Amino acid sequence: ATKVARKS
Amino acid sequence: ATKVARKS
Amino acid sequence: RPRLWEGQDVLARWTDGLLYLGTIKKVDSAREVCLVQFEDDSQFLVLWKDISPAALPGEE
Amino acid sequence: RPRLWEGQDVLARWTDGLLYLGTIKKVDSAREVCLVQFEDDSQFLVLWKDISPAALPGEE
Repeated sequence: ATKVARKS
Repeated sequence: ATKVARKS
Repeated sequence: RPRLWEGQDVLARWTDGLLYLGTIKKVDSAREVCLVQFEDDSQFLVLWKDISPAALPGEE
Repeated sequence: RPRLWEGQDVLARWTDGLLYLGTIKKVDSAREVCLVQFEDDSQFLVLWKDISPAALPGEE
């Protein structure tokens, strides 16, 4: 699985 | 697998 | 080292069955819930089992 | 009916290897790319193979 992220 | 969603 | 922590971006399963992206604001290890803040700035307690920092793309 | 469509929310793999949540703005089936708008309102062309409307929560 791949880590999710929000725009910074 | 589950659909992703943005807050509406 | 815990799987979940304050400031982490996560997917959380909502009551409508869908995954929404949010950020952990508090971790409660006794109850195994996190306070998650969502994109609309709402905040809800979500069970650890329904929070994931990672996802595998896939089809329904 | 196509897998991807305008207005659809999707995860997209970014050049940093991470998944970001966005919305499909345009679909180009000749090139198999979509224009994806992200939460900061940025818009980029992303290959279909790196776009998923659904995911399996999990661990890296």
